[PDB]
Amino acid sequence: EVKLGELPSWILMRDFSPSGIFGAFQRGYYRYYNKYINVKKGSISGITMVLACYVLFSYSFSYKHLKHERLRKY
Amino acid sequence: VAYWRQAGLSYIRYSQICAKAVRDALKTEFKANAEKTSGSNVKIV
Amino acid sequence: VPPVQVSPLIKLGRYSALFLGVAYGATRYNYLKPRAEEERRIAA
Amino acid sequence: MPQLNTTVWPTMITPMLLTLFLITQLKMLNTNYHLPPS
Amino acid sequence: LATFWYYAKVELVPPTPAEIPRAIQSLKKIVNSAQTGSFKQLTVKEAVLNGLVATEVLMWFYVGEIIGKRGIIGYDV
Amino acid sequence: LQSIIKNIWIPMKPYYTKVYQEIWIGMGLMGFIVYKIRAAD
Amino acid sequence: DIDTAAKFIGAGAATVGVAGSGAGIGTVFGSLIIGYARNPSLKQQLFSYAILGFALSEAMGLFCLMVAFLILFAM
Amino acid sequence: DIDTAAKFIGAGAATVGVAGSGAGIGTVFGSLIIGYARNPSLKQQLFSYAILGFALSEAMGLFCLMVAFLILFAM
Amino acid sequence: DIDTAAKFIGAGAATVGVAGSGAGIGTVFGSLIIGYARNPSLKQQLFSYAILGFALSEAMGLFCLMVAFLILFAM
Amino acid sequence: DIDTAAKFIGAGAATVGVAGSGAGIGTVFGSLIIGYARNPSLKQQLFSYAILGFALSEAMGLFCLMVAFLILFAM
Amino acid sequence: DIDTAAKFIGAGAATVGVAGSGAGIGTVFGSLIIGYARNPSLKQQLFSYAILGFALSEAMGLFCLMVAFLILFAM
Amino acid sequence: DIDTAAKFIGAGAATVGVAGSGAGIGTVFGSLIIGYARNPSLKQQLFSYAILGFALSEAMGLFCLMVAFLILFAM
Amino acid sequence: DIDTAAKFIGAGAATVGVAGSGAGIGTVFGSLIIGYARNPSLKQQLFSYAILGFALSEAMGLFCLMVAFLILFAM
Amino acid sequence: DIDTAAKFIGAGAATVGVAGSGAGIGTVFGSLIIGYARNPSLKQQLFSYAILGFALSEAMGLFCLMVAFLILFAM
Amino acid sequence: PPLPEYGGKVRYGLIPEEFFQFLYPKTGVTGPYVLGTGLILYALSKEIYVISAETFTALSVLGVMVYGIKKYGPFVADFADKLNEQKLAQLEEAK
Amino acid sequence: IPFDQMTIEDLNEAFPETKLDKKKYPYWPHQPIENL
Amino acid sequence: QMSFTFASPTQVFFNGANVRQVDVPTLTGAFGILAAHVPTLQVLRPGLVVVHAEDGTTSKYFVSSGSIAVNADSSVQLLAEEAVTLDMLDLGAAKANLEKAQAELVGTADEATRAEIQIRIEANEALVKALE
Amino acid sequence: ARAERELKPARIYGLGSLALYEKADIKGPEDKKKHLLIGVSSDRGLCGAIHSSIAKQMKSEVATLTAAGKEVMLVGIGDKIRGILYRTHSDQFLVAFKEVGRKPPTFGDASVIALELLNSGYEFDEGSIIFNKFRSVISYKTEEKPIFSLNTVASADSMSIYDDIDADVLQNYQEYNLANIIYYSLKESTT
Amino acid sequence: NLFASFIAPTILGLPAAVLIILFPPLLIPTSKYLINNRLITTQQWLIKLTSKQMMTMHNTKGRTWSLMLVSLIIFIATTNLLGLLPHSFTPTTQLSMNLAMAIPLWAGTVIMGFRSKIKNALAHFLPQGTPTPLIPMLVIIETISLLIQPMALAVRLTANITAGHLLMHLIGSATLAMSTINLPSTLIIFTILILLTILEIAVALIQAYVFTLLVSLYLHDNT
Repeated sequence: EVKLGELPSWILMRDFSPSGIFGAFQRGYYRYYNKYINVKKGSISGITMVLACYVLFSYSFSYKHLKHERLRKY
Repeated sequence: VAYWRQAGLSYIRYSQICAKAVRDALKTEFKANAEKTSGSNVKIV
Repeated sequence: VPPVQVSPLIKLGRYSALFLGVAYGATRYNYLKPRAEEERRIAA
Repeated sequence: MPQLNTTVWPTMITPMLLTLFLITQLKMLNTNYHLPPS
Repeated sequence: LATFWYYAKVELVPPTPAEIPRAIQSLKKIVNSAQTGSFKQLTVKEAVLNGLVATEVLMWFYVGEIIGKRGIIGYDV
Repeated sequence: LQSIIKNIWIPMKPYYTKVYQEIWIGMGLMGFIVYKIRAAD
Repeated sequence: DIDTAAKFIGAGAATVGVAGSGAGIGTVFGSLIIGYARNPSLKQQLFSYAILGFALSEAMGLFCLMVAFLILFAM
Repeated sequence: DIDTAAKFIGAGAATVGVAGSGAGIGTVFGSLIIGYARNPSLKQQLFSYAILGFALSEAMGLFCLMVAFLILFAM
Repeated sequence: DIDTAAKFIGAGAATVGVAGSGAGIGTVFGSLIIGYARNPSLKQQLFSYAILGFALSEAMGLFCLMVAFLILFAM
Repeated sequence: DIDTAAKFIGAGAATVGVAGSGAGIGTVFGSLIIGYARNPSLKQQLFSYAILGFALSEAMGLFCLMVAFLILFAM
Repeated sequence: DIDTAAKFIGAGAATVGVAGSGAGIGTVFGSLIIGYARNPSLKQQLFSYAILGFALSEAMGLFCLMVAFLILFAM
Repeated sequence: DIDTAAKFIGAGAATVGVAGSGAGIGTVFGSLIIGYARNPSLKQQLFSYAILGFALSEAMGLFCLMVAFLILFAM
Repeated sequence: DIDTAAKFIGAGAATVGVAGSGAGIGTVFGSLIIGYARNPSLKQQLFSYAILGFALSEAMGLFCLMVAFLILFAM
Repeated sequence: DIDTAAKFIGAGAATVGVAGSGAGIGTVFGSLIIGYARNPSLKQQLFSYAILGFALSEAMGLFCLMVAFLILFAM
Repeated sequence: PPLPEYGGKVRYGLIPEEFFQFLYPKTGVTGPYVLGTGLILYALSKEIYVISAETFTALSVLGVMVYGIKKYGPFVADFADKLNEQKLAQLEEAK
Repeated sequence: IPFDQMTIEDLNEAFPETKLDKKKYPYWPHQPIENL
Repeated sequence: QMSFTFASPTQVFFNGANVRQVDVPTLTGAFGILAAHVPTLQVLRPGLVVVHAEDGTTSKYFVSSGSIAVNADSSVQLLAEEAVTLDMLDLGAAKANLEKAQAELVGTADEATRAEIQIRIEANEALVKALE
Repeated sequence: ARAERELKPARIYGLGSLALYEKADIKGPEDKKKHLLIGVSSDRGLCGAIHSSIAKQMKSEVATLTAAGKEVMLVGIGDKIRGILYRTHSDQFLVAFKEVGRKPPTFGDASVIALELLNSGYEFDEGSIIFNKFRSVISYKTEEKPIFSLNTVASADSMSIYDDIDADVLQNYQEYNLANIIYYSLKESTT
Repeated sequence: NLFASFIAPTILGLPAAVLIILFPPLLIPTSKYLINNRLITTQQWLIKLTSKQMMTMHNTKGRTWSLMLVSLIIFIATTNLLGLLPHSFTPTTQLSMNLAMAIPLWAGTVIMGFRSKIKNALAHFLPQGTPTPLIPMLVIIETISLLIQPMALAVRLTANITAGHLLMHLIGSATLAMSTINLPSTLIIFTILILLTILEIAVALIQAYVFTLLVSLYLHDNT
């Protein structure tokens, strides 16, 4: 996996198909789920992190409205 | 449902503790005859 | 957990960037204040 | 009232019908309660 | 409380005049990889690590900018 | 057409074909109402 | 401009109608107090009913507020 | 120019009348709480009455709201 | 015109008289719940009374409504 | 003119005052239900009181209507 | 021109306040029904109180009517 | 001559607020009837409490009435 | 000049809202009468609660009055 | 001119809405008195329920000041 | 396959230990912390994070969330664990 | 196999009494709600 | 019309007597019974029973517990386990026993024992309030 | 002599306790199953046909009930009745009571019997109490009094006229009436 | 300006509302295991409690909707709870989604009451012991009540969630505006905001439950 690969041909060798990107997202979901949620004696952090990311997403599309309420001008 | 019924008691126990309290507050001129007239003697077998 | 001494290059970069930022902030503050007050007055 | 703008109404109807009638129900069908053992 | 200063007195302190040579050492090292183009032999792990360190020193520059304008949220004027 | 009809439609078939029929009529009515609402706008 | 003026006036009038939900919620929770004092072993179910009552009575008041906004913003 | 203004004011005034339904729903469900605390064996039938009462009380409020809309949108 | 405008406003005002009928229906059906929890063997008679009470309270409310209409359409 | 406009508005306002009649009728007949469920032997006399109560509360509402028909048609 | 119109509007708004005496009379006579169904030996004194209560609640309503007849005629 | 018109309409609005004191006095004396029917040997203290409650409710009503009179005469 | 006129009208509309405090004080003291008739040994603590009720309900009414005055004199 | 006037009128009309909160607080604390006279052992639970009911009534009141301020300021 | 007994060692419920250990060698212990503070200050200093009503609604919901977690986390964890232990005990009784 | 490595299908094999009656109850939850 | 039978297991206070009002401390509140009062049946709590005779006179007793039954024929039956005329009780003993019961309440930690202590506390409180 | 002097207020008390069921006309369930039969006697003999009368009535009604399918549980107040009925009726037996006859019966005795009849876990549907009703110095007759349950007095249509009633007040009333009927039986059987 | 939080969100021009509406089910993981993690354990306990709460009152024909109604209350509640997070777009504030939830379900209940049940369906519009001279009016009332039921459902949910969010945003605006003014008043306004946040959590759950319960009662009156 990447974090070891150091070639730009890796970027094009991957499977950028509908099923390929579907499998990528599914593998990411299962990596997160196995690391943080799917354990005995699990933590609420495995949830809150998700929520955090959610809020980040929620702030991304809200920035167009919020930038009209900046308190400075530059 | 009173507090003692939630605790599992009955009205026969409520009266016993309330009649005993009323007897305890009697001036001793009546107390002996009262607690002798109303005292229990039956034993459970 | 024992600390880790930061490489001198990162430390020098940290402090050089901090000082350059102090200079930049002062400079742009003194640059913007006149124009800012100018259009503040011109708006009224 | 942005809730009155009917231009973005299908964008609000179509995923819900997939979420309420397909995905949530497919996740509830996989939530099974077996019978107690003797 | 006090553990923060116990860690800061080792790495969150200004560079002593004795290690300013060592610093420039690494600096040339970096531009040396920019001299030839050998930086491609850096796997994306340490590449990401160096990018994080550079973002950190840029945040240092910006904190210097906010202490150089006497106001946190933008320019008060 | 595999997995989708195997892991999506076979489980939901008893409900989509027999239980939600009146729900399907109601969804038709709702779509009609929504069309007439977006028409007068 | 008389239309914006009457929009303000009608918004205030429409807002008047939340007194009913205030009073009805007072009634619901006072009756919760009473029915719980008379049978504290049903504390769960009684409370459930209270919730339901609240959620319905409050609803009516919000309808008023709805009209208020429809008058104030959506004309 | 002024008739639309009066339509706004009249719609607000007409929707004031939902306070009665708010209060009536409060009364209905508070009395459901009390009557169920007094005789929890009739929980079904009692609840049924509540629904009926609610469905009638709320009805009156909707009347007002309808009139409000009949002043705001129809004329 | 100014007469039609005030006809709108007066109809909207007269429509507020339905809050009373709403609250009265709420009271009648809450009291039906309570009286049935007390004496469930009179369920018929009580319910008769209930409808009668309803039939009267709503009556007053509908009066207001027709008054509103008689301001809006008749004169 | 402005006077006929205000006559419409004042008639509607005066008609608002039937809400109290509606609520009072509801209270009277709900309490009749409860008192008949509690002591079904007094029914007749209870009904008597109910009538009286009804006949009084409605009377107040009538005065409101009177003022309405005093503003809209009389003076 | 406008002062008489506002006199009409204020007279209507003033006679609105009879709803309180209507509801209060309803409550007084409903409570008479209930308290008589409980202990009918006190039927005289109970009724006495009712009258008193009535005469007081209606009193408030009369005040409203008075200020109505103050706005409409005395000014 | 718009201040005079507004004083009329605002005094009518102000005196609307007596309905609350009317309904509150009705409630106080109805509860007096009920509490006397239950415990007819506390008649004097129950009547003392009724006098206190009626005094406070009528105090609120008279606050409304005196605000009305202040607007109407004292500006 | 219309500003002072609407200030009068809005102060009247605002002081309408003391009816709620009037009705609430009526309810509080009626329930005090009832609960004292049932359990006259809690005469002290009951009264305390009544005071608290009369302290809160009336507060709301007072709020309205201040709002009314805030419209009439300040802003 | 007329817009600020209507803003004042609408602010008053919107603050009318907390009369229901006052009445609901009265009902909650009266029922607290009653329920405590019934079962004086649940004083803590009854007071907790009363605090919750008071909070919800005042939330319904806040929903009216929301509109009272969306009219006076952020038109 | 059985389940592991612990998750991924998250700090503050937002950042895992992996980040701190990955940033430790080059910038020590307070490296990640000063990086986070500098990012926050650059965000709310160049109006990347605009302060508005949502700032205080966010503070309110975050305080309520943290309080609810710290107050009902041990209880919810013990509840789930005792549910699983009751199920395991019933199953081994049936065995 | 210990019950912490066990699937609901493995339990329906080991204890056939625990299998849900998908014919007497064709729809979720495949049992009486009071049984739940 | 009201025929009142007030009795203890060992003593009869009224037997078919014609009184006009009787105040009783039911577990669901106090109430006064007159003729034609609605039929009811209740159990008593410690408190004062005030019987009002047709002569305008009142007889005060202190019942401990028992039952009250008002019937459809205006016949009232009051049966007390321990009914005592007020001249047989003293205030000091009631107060001392109330103090002792309060102390053992602040000591006891079990649920039913604390229930019994609370029953004794409320009985002695009624005794104190009745004496004065 | 003393027993007959104490029997007058005790009779007024115990007969006023039963006036409700005679004015409301409670009729008892002919359908329910579980039954509780109480027999009042003393611990002393040489009494004639007192205990034998109680035993004959008890076993007669036990036969009549068990032939109808009812499961009957026996209570014996006094050692004599338990002794007489133990050998042939032990499978049907719940509790017995000692120390009856030496000292005159008190209401504390009835209260204790009522507690150990309530703290038994035996939720009976209906009961009877069999005692020796006193007529004169010469004659007595063995009488039976019914004992109703909460569900019998709650489900009665004639009880709908009794206001301010829920299951809790009826429970307390039925417990106190159990104590009262036991006291009345003890005061009638001692004479 | 003020209703900016109820406008259909877009990120780089795409309808992010689709992702926001599809996200809630992602938080309910399922497993075939007999004994599994804490999240699935707590969620299965909650789903079982909810099923027993909503479904016990129904007969065999209404209980066939156990999968539907439960899926309703699980879908709304989370959608409401996820709406309390900062800057989030709440789709239950939209009259669109709420109408599309209310009209199909209510229409399905009334149509399954008019397909079978038709005798009793038409009888339901009249209460049992209704006196004779009043039979007409009680049919005009019940009919329009039945016809407004779905709009009442949708508008109740929409208005309640939108009004809660508006009040929270306005109290946040008050806190921000009065931060540069009296600090004690600022902290009491923030305490009001915290109480309102707790109330809004409760209201999210309550509104989910009440929507589902009203749909359940409409289904019960037609089975």
